[PDB]
Amino acid sequence: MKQLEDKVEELLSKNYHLENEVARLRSAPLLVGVVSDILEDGRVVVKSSTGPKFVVNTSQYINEEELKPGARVALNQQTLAIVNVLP
Amino acid sequence: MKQLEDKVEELLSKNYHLENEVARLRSAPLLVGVVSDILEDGRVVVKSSTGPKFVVNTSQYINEEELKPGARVALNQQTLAIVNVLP
Amino acid sequence: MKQLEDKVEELLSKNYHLENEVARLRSAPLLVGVVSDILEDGRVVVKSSTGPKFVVNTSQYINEEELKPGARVALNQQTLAIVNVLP
Amino acid sequence: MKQLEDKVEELLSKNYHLENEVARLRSAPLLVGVVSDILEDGRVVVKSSTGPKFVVNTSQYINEEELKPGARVALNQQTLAIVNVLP
Amino acid sequence: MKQLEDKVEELLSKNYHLENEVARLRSAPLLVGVVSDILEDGRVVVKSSTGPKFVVNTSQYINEEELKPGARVALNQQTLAIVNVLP
Amino acid sequence: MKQLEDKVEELLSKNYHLENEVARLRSAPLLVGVVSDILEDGRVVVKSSTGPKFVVNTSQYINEEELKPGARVALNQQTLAIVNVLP
Repeated sequence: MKQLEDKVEELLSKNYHLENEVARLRSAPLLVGVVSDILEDGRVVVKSSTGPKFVVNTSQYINEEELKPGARVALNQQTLAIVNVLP
Repeated sequence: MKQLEDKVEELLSKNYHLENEVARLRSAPLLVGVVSDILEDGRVVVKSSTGPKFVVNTSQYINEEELKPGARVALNQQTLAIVNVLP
Repeated sequence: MKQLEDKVEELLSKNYHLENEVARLRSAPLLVGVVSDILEDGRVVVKSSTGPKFVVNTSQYINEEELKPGARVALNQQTLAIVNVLP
Repeated sequence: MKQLEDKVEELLSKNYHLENEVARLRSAPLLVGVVSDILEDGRVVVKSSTGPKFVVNTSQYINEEELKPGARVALNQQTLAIVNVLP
Repeated sequence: MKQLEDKVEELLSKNYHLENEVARLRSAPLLVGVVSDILEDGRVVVKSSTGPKFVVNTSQYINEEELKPGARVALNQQTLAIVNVLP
Repeated sequence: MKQLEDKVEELLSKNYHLENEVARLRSAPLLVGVVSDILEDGRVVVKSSTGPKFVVNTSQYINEEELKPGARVALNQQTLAIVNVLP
């Protein structure tokens, strides 16, 4: 009876850890690129590490100061919006 | 008690499904890549052998000790999550 | 008169939907390319930064004056239509 | 009352221009390539600007005289059929 | 006899559908490639002009005599099956 | 009456040959690659002729003796499992 309660307790735990592993493995990546140049309208041209250059939007939370040519950026994989500026 | 045994069956069933899901996510074929650098928040930049660079998540069962620049890694193909460090 | 006001509501609704459709089509992310040459019928050959060359349509709101060989352009990703000339 | 009629008139106009813009942005591109060689059966081998070489059909409206090696051609994007010979 | 004529209509119908299916599978556009080598079991290794190498099947109507290393071939795009040897 | 029976006979034949041609043209290819290195767990790292390196499974029927670096291998096109070792 306390045996069960224990099993319920470790099962809950194992299940929580497995869910977490699922969440981590399923989370979408971001795509790395380099800022090529900033446009008069606040859209940025990025060179994707996939090859092409794109005109993309930028996260409202990004300090636009940090967006300058040569800056390494991380892009949403579908919309290619700048999500982070990277070191 | 009948309730506990029921809860144990349920959680075991849940566990079973979670394990199968983690196994699929971790299963081959996996894309090979190379760790490029590690971010303060614990996400990793990897270069995939397909060419581009990504910011990715990692399995919680990786040995962080081996997880460093130049390390060869095995990536889930859909998300590019780091599933194993390789030699 | 009741008919006119109705017709205005209708046409305004239609206008609204058309504006949203044009905005999506013109919205980022856009692929960067370079005008290669201009055809007698007014279609343009562009080289996309993805590599290949295409014969494409153009937005009617482009300034034809800037639309010339070597001009950097912003392309709809699906159709490769020229949406903006860039500097 | 003449106010409405006017609004109906400019709305019709604006809506026509927007439709046109939609039509232009949605129209499919053609893919540029170069004629590599002509086959005994009237199928042409084309080098796509996307990289590979293909055996393709030609439009019935094309003067087959103009199809010779080195000729720049424009291809339907799905079937890769020669739609135009370009300057 | 009524049964025979019926069986002939049926088999002719079947034939018709089969012929159409073979024509689609053999129809342009076809990818160009180069035979790389021939395997004991009669499957062929081809290099596609898209880059990679494949082990593929072949049409039964190919002249085996022309089917040899360096031979230029025409590949079904979906399966990469050898549909024609080209000059 | 024997005329029909004959037509039924050749139709059956033609139909069998056409089916066969369909089967050959529809059969999936295998993708060529080169064994890069063998892993402690029996998963192999293969360099695909498509470019990237992958961690893949191997057919239970493959003599694992033959799997060594530089070995040319043929891969299932979806799972990238080693199906054959090639000369």
